[PDB]
Amino acid sequence: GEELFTGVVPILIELDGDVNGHKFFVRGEGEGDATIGKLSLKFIATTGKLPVPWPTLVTTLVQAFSRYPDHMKRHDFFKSAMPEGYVQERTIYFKDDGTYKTRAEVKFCGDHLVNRIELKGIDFKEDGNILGHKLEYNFNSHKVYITADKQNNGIKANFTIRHNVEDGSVQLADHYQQNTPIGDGPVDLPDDHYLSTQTILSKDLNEKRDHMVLLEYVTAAGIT
Amino acid sequence: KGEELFTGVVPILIELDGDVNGHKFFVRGEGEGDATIGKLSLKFIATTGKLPVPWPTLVTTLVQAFSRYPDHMKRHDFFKSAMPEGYVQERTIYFKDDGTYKTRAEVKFCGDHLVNRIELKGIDFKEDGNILGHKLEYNFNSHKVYITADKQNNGIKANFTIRHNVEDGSVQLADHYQQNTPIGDGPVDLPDDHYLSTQTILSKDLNEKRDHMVLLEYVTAAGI
Ligand SMILES: [Cu+2]
Repeated sequence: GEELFTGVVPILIELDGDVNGHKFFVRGEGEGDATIGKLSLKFIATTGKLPVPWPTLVTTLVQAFSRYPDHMKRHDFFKSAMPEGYVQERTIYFKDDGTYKTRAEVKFCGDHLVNRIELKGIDFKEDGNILGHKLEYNFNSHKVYITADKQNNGIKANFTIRHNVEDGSVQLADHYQQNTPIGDGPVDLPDDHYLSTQTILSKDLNEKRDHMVLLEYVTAAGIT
Repeated sequence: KGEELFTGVVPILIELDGDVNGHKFFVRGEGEGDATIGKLSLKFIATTGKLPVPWPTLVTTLVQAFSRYPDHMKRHDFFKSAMPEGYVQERTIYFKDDGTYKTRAEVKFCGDHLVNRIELKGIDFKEDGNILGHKLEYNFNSHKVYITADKQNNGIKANFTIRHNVEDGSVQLADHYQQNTPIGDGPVDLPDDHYLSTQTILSKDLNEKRDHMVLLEYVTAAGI
């Protein structure tokens, strides 16, 4: 399973979104290198201008590419579920605003890792930080706390994303995560640990479509 | 589940590994199929730079499972009956007074996605012919695909001639010889004689810098 990740893996991502009735579709393509915990991806909104800020979509848009140091290999649920993959479900509570509910299927199809997701958002304020497009185009570093979920043969994750707002304030998004293996087969169930993340967002200056270029480094830690 | 996999909209992921007269290329397609209305909506990207052949010559190669079979013809839908394990689709395409394509594809589900992964080999094409010379119009005519059962090989065969408009007003013919065999083993539907009637419309994405083809297609089965 971790065998599928010894080198560079091409990635396809597709997000079917609905936020307060506003419908959008995003496609991403690029590559992940789990030996160094690196993701390089470009996303396009194929439906025109997004109704939500790009940074609110970052956590939704493949943690199998986290670098798990050698002494932590037995704790890497994400890779062990491959190639059949895992379902990743989240509820994201934007503080003083609406919620995202996401379901994604992450698997291999031949040589590509594929992440297909539907996202539904409700209860957002039309003049809030999200529909009012008031979030800075950057992304902070976080700790994704992972715990085993033996009942469901998977894992759970909890973490709070901090979104910088244009006026200097911070928009919190509380993430509640569950992953379940898709196929029957042994999976690694981890002890408590976290993923430490870093993300940098840029633009293609010759790209006229609404888009986000992303580079991300992730390392598992919290086990000495 | 056979036809049951096609009651809604189904995401598609196609891949074509091609070699024509030694000129190598790779095409990746994504989009959606809706077999209830016989609709295909796809976008193709040549990842290897400009194609050495015209896009319209690749159209038939790049999922007849999304053909609309009317209720009273459902018993003759081989393509859906082989799902999710899928079928191998092999073709020989004879371009009159020119070279030949030989193709082999596996069409199957990968989770939620219908996947069409193809190898194409082209030989004996003329340097200043309509194909290598890029003399074909960017469009696609409507055809009838005649399907017949193939008892021994537990599959089907199909025969038809594609008509490619040439820039000078002439017409380039391409005789298709097709065989489909199920991958699983794996009870399937062997149809009476009938046909697929097709319409295809080809377009461009004005913001896409890579060589590409946007495709919309309607196909309905008839003859019974
Ligand atoms: Cu897809």
